[PDB]
Amino acid sequence: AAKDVKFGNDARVKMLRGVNVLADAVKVTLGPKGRNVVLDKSFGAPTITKDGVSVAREIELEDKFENMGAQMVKEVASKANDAAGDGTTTATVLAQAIITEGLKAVAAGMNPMDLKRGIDKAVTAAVEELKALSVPCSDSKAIAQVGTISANSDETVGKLIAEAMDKVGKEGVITVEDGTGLQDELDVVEGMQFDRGYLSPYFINKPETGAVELESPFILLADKKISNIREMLPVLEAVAKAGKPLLIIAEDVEGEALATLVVNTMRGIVKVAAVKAPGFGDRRKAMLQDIATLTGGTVISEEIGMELEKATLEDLGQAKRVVINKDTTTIIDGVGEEAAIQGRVAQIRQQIEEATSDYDREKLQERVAKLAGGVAVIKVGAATEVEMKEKKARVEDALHATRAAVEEGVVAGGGVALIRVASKLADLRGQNEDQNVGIKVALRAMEAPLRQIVLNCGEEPSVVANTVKGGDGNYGYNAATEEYGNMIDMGILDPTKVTRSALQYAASVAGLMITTECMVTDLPK
Amino acid sequence: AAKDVKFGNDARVKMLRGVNVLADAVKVTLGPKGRNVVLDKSFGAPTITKDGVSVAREIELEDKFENMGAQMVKEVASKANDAAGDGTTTATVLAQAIITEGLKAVAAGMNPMDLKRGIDKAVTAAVEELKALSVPCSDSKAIAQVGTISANSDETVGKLIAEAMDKVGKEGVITVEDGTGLQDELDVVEGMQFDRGYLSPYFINKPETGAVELESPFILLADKKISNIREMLPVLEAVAKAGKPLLIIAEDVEGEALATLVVNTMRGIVKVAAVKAPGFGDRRKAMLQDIATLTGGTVISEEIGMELEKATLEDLGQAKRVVINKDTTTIIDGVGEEAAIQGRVAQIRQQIEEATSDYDREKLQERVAKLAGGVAVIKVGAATEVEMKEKKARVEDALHATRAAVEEGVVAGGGVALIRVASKLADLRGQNEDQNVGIKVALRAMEAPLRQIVLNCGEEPSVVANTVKGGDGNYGYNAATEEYGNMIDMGILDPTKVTRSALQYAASVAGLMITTECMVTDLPK
Amino acid sequence: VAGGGVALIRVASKLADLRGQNEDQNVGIKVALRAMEAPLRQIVLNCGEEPSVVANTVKGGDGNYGYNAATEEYGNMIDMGILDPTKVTRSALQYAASVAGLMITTECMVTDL
Amino acid sequence: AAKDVKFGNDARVKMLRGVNVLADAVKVTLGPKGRNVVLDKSFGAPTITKDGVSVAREIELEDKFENMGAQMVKEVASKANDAAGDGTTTATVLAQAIITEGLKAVAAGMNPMDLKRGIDKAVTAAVEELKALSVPCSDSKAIAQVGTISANSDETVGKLIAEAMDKVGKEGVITVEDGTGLQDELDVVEGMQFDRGYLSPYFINKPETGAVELESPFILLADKKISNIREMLPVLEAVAKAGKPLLIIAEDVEGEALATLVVNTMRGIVKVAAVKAPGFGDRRKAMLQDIATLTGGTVISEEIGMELEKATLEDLGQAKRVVINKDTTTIIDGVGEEAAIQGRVAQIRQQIEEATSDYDREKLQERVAKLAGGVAVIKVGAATEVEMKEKKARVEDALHATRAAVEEGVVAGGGVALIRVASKLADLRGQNEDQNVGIKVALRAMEAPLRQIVLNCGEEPSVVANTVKGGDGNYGYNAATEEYGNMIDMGILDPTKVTRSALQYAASVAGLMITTECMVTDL
Ligand SMILES: Nc1ncnc2c1ncn2[C@@H]1O[C@H](COP(=O)(O)OP(=O)(O)O)[C@@H](O)[C@H]1O
Ligand SMILES: Nc1ncnc2c1ncn2[C@@H]1O[C@H](COP(=O)(O)OP(=O)(O)O)[C@@H](O)[C@H]1O
Ligand SMILES: Nc1ncnc2c1ncn2[C@@H]1O[C@H](COP(=O)(O)OP(=O)(O)O)[C@@H](O)[C@H]1O
Ligand SMILES: Nc1ncnc2c1ncn2[C@@H]1O[C@H](COP(=O)(O)OP(=O)(O)O)[C@@H](O)[C@H]1O
Ligand code: BEF
Ligand SMILES: [K+]
Ligand SMILES: [K+]
Ligand SMILES: [K+]
Ligand SMILES: [Mg+2]
Ligand SMILES: [Mg+2]
Ligand SMILES: [Mg+2]
Repeated sequence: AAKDVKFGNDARVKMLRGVNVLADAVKVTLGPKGRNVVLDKSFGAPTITKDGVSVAREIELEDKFENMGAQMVKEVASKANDAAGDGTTTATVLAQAIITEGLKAVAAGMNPMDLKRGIDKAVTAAVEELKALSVPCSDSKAIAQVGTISANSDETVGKLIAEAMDKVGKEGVITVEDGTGLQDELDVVEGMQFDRGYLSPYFINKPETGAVELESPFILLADKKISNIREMLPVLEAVAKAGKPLLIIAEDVEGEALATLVVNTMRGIVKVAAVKAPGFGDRRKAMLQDIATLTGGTVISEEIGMELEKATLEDLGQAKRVVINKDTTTIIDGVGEEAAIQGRVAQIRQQIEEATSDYDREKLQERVAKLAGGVAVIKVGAATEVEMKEKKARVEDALHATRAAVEEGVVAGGGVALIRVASKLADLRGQNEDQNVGIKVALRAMEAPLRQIVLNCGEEPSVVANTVKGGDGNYGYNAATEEYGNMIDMGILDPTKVTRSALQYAASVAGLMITTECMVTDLPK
Repeated sequence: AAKDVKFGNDARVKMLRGVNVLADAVKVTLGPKGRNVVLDKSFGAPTITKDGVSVAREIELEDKFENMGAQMVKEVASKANDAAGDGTTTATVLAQAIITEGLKAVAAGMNPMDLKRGIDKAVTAAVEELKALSVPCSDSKAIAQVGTISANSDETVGKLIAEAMDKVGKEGVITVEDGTGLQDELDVVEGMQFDRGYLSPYFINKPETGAVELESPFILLADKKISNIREMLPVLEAVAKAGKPLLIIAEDVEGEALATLVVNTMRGIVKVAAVKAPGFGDRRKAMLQDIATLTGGTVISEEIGMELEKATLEDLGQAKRVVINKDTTTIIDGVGEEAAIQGRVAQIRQQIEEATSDYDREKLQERVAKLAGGVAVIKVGAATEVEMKEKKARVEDALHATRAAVEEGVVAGGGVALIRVASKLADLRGQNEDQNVGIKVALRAMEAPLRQIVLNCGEEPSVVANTVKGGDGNYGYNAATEEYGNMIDMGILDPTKVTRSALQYAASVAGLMITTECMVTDLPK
Repeated sequence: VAGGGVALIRVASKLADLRGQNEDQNVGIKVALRAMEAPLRQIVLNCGEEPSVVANTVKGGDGNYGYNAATEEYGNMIDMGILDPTKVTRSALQYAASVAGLMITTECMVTDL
Repeated sequence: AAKDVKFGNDARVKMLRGVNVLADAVKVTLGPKGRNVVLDKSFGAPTITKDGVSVAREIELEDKFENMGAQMVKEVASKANDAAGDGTTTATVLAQAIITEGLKAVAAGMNPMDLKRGIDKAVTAAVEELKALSVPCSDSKAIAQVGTISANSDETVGKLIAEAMDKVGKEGVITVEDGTGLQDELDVVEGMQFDRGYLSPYFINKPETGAVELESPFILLADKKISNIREMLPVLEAVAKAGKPLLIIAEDVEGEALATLVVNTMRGIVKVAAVKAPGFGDRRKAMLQDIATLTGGTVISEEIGMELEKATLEDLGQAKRVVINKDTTTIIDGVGEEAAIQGRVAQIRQQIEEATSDYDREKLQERVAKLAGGVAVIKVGAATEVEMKEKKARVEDALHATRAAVEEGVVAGGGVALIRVASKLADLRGQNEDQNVGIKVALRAMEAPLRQIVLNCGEEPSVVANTVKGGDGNYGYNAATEEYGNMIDMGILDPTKVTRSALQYAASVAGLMITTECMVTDL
């Protein structure tokens, strides 16, 4: 297909226009006074969303060159959506700032390669500076505060997240489901998580998060390897007959053939997914049998004389709801044998003392933890479907932010941390003046998140930024009450991880695009 | 497909215009002098309707941005209907009012999020105040008044419903059926209600409520679980030879596969529905045995030595009509034998004494209620087809409205309640000036229902409002006669639930819409 | 008065607490007060200095403290003598207001084709 | 009339485009081996012309906004050519080179004011370097060469100018008139010169040259600060009988009465001008009397006892022609008591020995030179009237350029100077990146002229330019010969004023455009 080709500043200006369109879409949402975007999910009702990644995904433009600019920047938001969710809007604002300042410096005739190189140097230093700046976040009050802030200053979500994490243990898995009614509810149920996920992306389902989930799924518990569809046909047959979803757990699968089988058979009949078996060897079988009682199944295994040709609708376990991603699976709640589940808990913990050898004790204490910890499930209460989805997305941000906080600690929120590290890096220099100007471009872009936060308030961004820069330590601006003070005392906390991630990804994508000299795209016909 | 993007006031005006188009369509219908709307239908005869849900669900606009506004405000209306089945128009009017006044306040530069927050605070206070204001409804005459006022001041319909519930009891199930002719008819028949809906939306029949209903169905009576459609092929053959639908009552249905395959193989040759067995465990068996006798069928179980393929057309129960919704199935009647009904009544009635223990007597009294009580059925007599549907809609509204008035009592109708509660909340305040202005926006909207009702009269809305405002308690305006007086003496009684429902959903949706800066929609091509 | 629109921004900052009988009047008051800053910020913008920073510094510094666009230095407006006759400021303001009110209330315009 | 109005980049792009069309038209012609430009004349065959002033003059574009861009540079270029006799297209080329990069930088988003400052900064430095580089044009050889360059390598013109300045001195006054048909000639006459202009502007000549000049001027000389100007009425009546102008040289003049009468009643049949005499006191007296004798008249005052009420047409002086402008007066040729004028010249030479005050020693040593052969009159000739006017115009241009040269010395031509100073300033830097680009824009443009000169030759501009920069001093590329060498030894030498003026005006326009925020034009 014939290509259009543009060069130099004619290309770069079109790229920057498209970047701006995307950034303007996303950035309005930033901070406590940022306000929602309506996305026409034209298959249904439009969705109100404040999540910057959800906005970015939809944005894509008619002009092929402006579209190319947009589609590059969307990467930063998507990557930032990984690495614990929160930080997508700040990542996009940073990206825009670096691009804009970089392209000005390129118009001044600087070597864009050296500008990129300088940007990368500054950013690496900033990461280390944040690393040192970070303060551990252990107390429940800090956790709660982080939850509220990521919840868009919603105190209730902070309370629930803190109580849930403190009830299930810092490591326990928490999941969020649509509201049974107007009130949010917290409760705990006998589930477990394990570190294996779906074996093909074609299993991806409704959520854009790269996840698949199943309601009332059957649960296969295979010790065999799936060398070909000849192993699976009896199992698929039984499940298809049962007309209810299936989770395949197997030691190995030639996933390409399975995907072809999925396209042919599972066009519109039954939802099915496959995952790698847990652990290995004895650990594998232990988890397999653990799931079997948790689900009410049996261990399909040739050592028991059972075979996939023999697997009945009851050797297949069952689950009430299951959520799976490309790397991890969680049973939200099993059918299970309650009394037998708890009895096994006692038995496995007993094996901790028998198997006193360090790593067998380790494997046993892992078992009791993944079993007895259960799962806490937050119910997101809201009167309306629109409010349902909106509140749910904010609760999800809270969980991911809180996970990150307990991982990597916290830093002054409101954009203060970035400006602080920026101020500490003022002495940094590169090999040559091009790199030096690149470093300054990066250090200047770091102001952007604060300036945008205040601008959403409709305050004078430069005034506030100047004041904050004139302060020291956690001195910052409270955008929700227009009071300067110690962000920590106000509890305006950001997880170090999210701020780090946003900066790194923005820097990488931004530095690359600055290097563009030419674009080739389909001719607009 | 390329997205259009709009920002700030350019988006909000488009949103508000769409909202106005929908609201103006719907609001005409409000109150006793409110007009009918004529809805185009592809099939043929346009449907005259007064139901605000019916109108809202068709409104859909060509310009993508006003379309987004309309598809959103449609949700409040349908949520209102689902929550209580009545009060859709008042919900919409409120919603539109809130949106209009909120967007005004946003144009004053107030923070949209604080406006939303303020509105929700006012609405929480107003809901609790309505609850305190509410008065229980128990007297048959009050019940009738509610029905008439819901029926568009149709004395006859409210009288009928009052007699019906006083006969069948307030908790028995009442159903509305197409008239035999000009006379309305009420009769009692040995119908049955059990709390299991359609297991798959594939069953959804033609009616716009999205329900599956079958004329003269056979009633499958399998307490055994199915395994796949393969079980039913010879039965489905016999049913095709009869040429009538079949209700598949089964303990479990492979609906994901089985329903799909039933649809694909039948393609309308035979209508088939699948429903869960009533209750669980022994309940399923004893209850299913009961319904068999009432329908004159046999339980397909080893207790009879019967199997799914073995069921003759005569083993299958026979009903004149069966109605299935998303959560409830009711057998309108069974052929059975009235002598057999009485004999069963005696045997189980006696057996109550043998099983007097708390929860056993509970289930047994459930069983007599759901057996002796019978089904009340209202035949909506109307001279012509369009009048048929229009009147049946009104009677359905009356039944929902009346069944809600016994739940939560009644309040001063005609919009008095809202005004009254609004006036009492005048002293409510928020954390800041923006929330204060949001509270005032909410309280001001509360008037809107009365004003619209008055305007439909062509009377002077502000004058009526000020007079009602100046009055106290149930003092109100009688739109049907243009007399001020004690609304309760007149009986213009609104169920508290509808009012509460309308307000909450109105506020919930409207609150989000204030906070919009940006819209993303497919580019108009 | 202190020239360079200092006078206007000064009085505007002093009246910030003013408000009227209803939200509509309040918006009207806020619109008027925002305008009074406009001249200064313009003057600055022409210089290509940061209008917001200058404005905030002037609002901070009491009385005749202001920005001299000829010299790019803050100081006492009077001492340098960038000083407007009060009449000029007053007149400008009132007349400006007049037009504003006039066009707000107008409903109909008539012209040749 | 309803006007198109547009702002910001909408303005920038249109001017840039318009400026570009101009420059590309002109620049090709820059230097001696310029490219031809076929200028259509509707009458007939087009004028193939290598002369860029003519091209530029003739370029006028159809889009109103684009026309702005062209006319701006034209005007500013023209002014450059007025400040000094050369540099129309050089100022143009520079203009383009600055503007283009400036507007690009502005479009990218740098602060327009900061670029302005940075350009201004680099320009000021370059002017200082030019001043240092200048060498005086002391030698008639240099003078001759100067004329050549300003004459498009017309050796003859340079010869004529140099001959004139030898006859009258560098500070003497040369003048040019239509001559003896085929043959050009030079001769000298007893004119006069002094650095005083008109006391009121309304005297301006019929043409818009801004001077006033008078044919057969009568001359009145009085050491009086006349106020009521009552006594002059008989003089006006006598002069109106003669029908010829009168010049009044005074201590002060009541212009609010003379100029009034000169505007109203003297509807063209007579013209008058009024000027201060130079110096003061006994200097002014001696100046007045000597100018009178040259003009064949007498000093007139009540102290003389014979006044404007009595002064005959012969008490007043006379001249064949006189020129007056806002800053200077020159009597072309007094009628004079020629024999008594030389006698007085000798007497004034004696008076050099009679003075003792140095301000009067000055008055004498100047006026003796200013009297002795005070004016030379170039006569232009050609085989046709069209060549006649062509050659006359070029002569005048060369004259002006030569004047500038002796004022401010000369520099290595061919853009050697510019490139030289540009290389010297490469270390300059500004306050911030915006000003830095401004400097780099300015410094890059100074190269442009040279490169253009070379590129018209169709040599490789960059090799040449780099060789020049790698050389030292006046080393440069002689485009008429492709030889490298010392520019001055070739005498391919620009007057410094040309270079300075060209540059500064270039920068000036560039600045205006960079800060141009809005433009208003008819539809
Ligand atoms: N009350 C507050 N005052 C100042 N800044 C805040 C406040 N609440 C949140 N923020 C800041 O706004 C950002 C959080 O808003 P959010 O829309 O979640 O951005 P992101 O999507 O990038 O996480 C963080 O930079 C946080 O520091
Ligand atoms: N006779 C009456 N006088 C005043 N108001 C009335 C009268 N009858 C009904 N109304 C009011 O009209 C509204 C019901 O109109 P309806 O079309 O059913 O709207 P909705 O669909 O919201 O119930 C209620 O507020 C009710 O109180
Ligand atoms: N040197 C200066 N620095 C700052 N402001 C100045 C200076 N000189 C004049 N002004 C201000 O410029 C404004 C008027 O600008 P001007 O272009 O003259 O418009 P106007 O013709 O309406 O006065 C006045 O407020 C005056 O005080
Ligand atoms: N023989 C030559 N070699 C190189 N440069 C020359 C030569 N003759 C003239 N120049 C240069 O040409 C430039 C002037 O070109 P010209 O066409 O006269 O433009 P303008 O008259 O508009 O200034 C001057 O820089 C001058 O030194
Ligand atoms: F970037 Be966010 F907090 F969704
Ligand atoms: K956001
Ligand atoms: K209605
Ligand atoms: K030339
Ligand atoms: Mg967040
Ligand atoms: Mg109703
Ligand atoms: Mg020349």
